[PDB]
Amino acid sequence: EVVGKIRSLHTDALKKLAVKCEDLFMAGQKDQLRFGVDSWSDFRLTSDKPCCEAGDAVYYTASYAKDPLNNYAVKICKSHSLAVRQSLAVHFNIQQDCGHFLAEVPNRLLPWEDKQRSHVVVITREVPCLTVADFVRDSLAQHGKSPDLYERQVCLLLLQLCSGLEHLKPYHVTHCDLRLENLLLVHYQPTRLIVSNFSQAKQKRDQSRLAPEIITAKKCDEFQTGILIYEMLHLPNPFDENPELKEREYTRADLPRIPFRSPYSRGLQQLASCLLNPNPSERILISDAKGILQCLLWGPREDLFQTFTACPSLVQRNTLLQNWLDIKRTLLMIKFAEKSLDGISLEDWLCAQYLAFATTDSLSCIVKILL
Amino acid sequence: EVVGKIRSLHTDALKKLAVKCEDLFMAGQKDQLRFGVDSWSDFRLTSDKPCCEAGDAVYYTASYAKDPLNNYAVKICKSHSLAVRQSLAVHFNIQQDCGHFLAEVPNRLLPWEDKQRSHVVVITREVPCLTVADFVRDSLAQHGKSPDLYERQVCLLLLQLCSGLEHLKPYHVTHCDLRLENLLLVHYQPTRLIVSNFSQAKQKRDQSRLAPEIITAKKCDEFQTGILIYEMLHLPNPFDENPELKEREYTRADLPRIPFRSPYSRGLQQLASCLLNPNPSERILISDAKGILQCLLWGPREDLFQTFTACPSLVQRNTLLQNWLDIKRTLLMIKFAEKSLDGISLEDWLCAQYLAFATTDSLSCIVKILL
Repeated sequence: EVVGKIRSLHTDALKKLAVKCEDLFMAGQKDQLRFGVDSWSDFRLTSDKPCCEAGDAVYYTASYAKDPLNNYAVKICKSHSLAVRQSLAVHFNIQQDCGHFLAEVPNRLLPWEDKQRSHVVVITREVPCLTVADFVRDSLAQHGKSPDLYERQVCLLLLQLCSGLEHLKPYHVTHCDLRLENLLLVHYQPTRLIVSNFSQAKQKRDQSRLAPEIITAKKCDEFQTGILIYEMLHLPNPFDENPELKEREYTRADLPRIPFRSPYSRGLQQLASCLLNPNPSERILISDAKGILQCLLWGPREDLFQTFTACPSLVQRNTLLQNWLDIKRTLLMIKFAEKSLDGISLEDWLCAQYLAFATTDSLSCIVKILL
Repeated sequence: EVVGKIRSLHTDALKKLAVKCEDLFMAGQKDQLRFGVDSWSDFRLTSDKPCCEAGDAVYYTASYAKDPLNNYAVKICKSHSLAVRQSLAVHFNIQQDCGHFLAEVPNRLLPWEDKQRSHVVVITREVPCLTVADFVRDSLAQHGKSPDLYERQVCLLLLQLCSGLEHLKPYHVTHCDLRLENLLLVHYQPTRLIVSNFSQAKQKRDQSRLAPEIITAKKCDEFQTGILIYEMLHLPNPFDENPELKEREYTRADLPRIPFRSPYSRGLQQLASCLLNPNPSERILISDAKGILQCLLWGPREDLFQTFTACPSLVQRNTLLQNWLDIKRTLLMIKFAEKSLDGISLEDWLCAQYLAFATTDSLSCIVKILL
């Protein structure tokens, strides 16, 4: 009775807090700029070394001549990506741009060159500092020394990736080129992940990242996300370590084993196995992967899993999950209230998103997958 | 079961929020200054008109020569108040001082003079802008036009008075001179009430404010607070309008009726009648008056009173009061959480104090008094 009223108050409040966080993290001017007579000269590069080298372009921090104190990055493409991405509403984890133009760029700036040639130059306000590939490459020693801290950051990056991929579903868009060098890391007022490079995007060697259904005769992005889990854990592409899985219809025991090094290793292993299911109809959805990642970060632990399996009735399982939700929502609400007397981190926003929209039915589905 | 856990979390959190608010409202240097060779010349008065005229002194804003940019007020006394007040720990609603000395003050500054004479000069960091007597005198038209807004401010000032009087009880100190010109109104980083003038304080015409037990042959401050309720509502002292109550042992029907003009009028009438009980053993305590004022401001309304009287059992009454507490604590917690994304007012702190320490037993006692 009254318990339902307080449950509704916390749920509606956390949704409002999540929306308020979203508007605070997404604030800023987004009107596209106008370019004309030598707009390449209006961008004074603040450095000669690149600030980021992605799979589709090179990035340079620049001072726009008509606004010299705000952050701008010059994206010099290597060779459709703008057409597909411009049709999407803005999203925290999907790359935005404020204009583009052609320009003659010196070859000394391009690593894949060196005669002056014309290239597509894109301007963005979210300056990338590195890619996830660069982060993974530089974090081998930290993964060995601090497996709990590193593998938690992996879950947080994967959670942002699922959010951006979930944004593509209502458009019926598949990225089709999810590689670690296409995921950028930027700051927020470098832990903000940004999906980029839509050159292979579909609007409704290289085959090592193609789902099995593509090779035989809309779960492509889910399958490529399963490969990324291995790579972010400093493991090779499973279809490069065992290059005979694509020529068969493998099972769970055929996939290479993820080392058991942190409280997140078993869940990430189960998540990858579900994403790498050779049958598309049984391959989990990217929203289910999001729920798994939320569960590994904040959701109910394996200690509650034992009570879940031991409960004979669905009513007792619903009470167990509902009690966990009510307590976690209360704790998070207290956390926000205490900050009003002392900022809001990215993890606080994502945690509010989880508890605000989670239900006992959604938790029951995620738990049964992780069992 | 789980309901008790969430109830304990909210209660412990609101107590922590109230303590954090208290430390934020009480922050500032409080070390006493040192005075010597002509310290009266080190206080440059920023104006020649007084900033406040209390019952015991006149106040002038001043710039201290050794700290010329901070707020200081010069308190020039008219004639023990320091001895009793200095022995008390600091309190939000009790006057603090940072030093005192003798000085020859020009008669033009003193309204009760005009030959130069020596006076006791007290320095305080909380600058008074007016007294409650001045506020009541200037708010006659607003009481007639906006009775709901004015009589709510009266409850808020009376609540702060009860807090300061409650601070005196563990010291066994009675003020014995609670008059509207002795209550100062200051700002907070003018709604902050400050009790001053401890010249008549006891440490364990004029008789119109003396309790009946004093006239016949430790409830003195409670009795004088009941007189203040009438005066703050622009009514005369009940023992001046009906100057024959002290020569008898009056009842509730003998006291002058407070006009019924706002949702707070009936509660303030009942509160005054309890504070003006001629029998000290039946006169309510100043902590009970605080609970009544908290109930009139935020506590359960008369709509819940009908359900209270209709409940036959104590269990159902306890459930009614507990459900009200759980909902109100949830609402207030949400309010603090929403401010973490957008300051904290004095009323927010006082409301947190109420809900954090209120119990079903304390509410049941306050309700039965107001019935």
